[PDB]
Amino acid sequence: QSITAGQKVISKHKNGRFYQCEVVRLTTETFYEVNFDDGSFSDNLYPEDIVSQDCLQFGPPAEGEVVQVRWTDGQVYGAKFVASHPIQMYQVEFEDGSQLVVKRDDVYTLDEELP
Repeated sequence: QSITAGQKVISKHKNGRFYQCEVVRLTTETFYEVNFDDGSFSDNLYPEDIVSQDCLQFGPPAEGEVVQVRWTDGQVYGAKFVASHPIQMYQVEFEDGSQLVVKRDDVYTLDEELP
């Protein structure tokens, strides 16, 4: 059930197909959740996407605090900080040398059926 570093596993390569790969490191990804001024919700912002303050250096903003965020479209939107949640993830390396940082549910042991 538990996946550890150095373990050979099976996961989807960037080309979309499953291949054996090796977990080279267990990382911790911190995602920010915010409510945009129009009411829409985002649950996967990175600390760096907050452009109204420097979260990478001083931590997440306070609950409900007003912030500006740089969205995936390169634009800046006003919003309110909701919460922060660190997620344990897996950095995997395939035979060709490419790597990906994936979630637990995207990793499989050699003995289990796919998908």
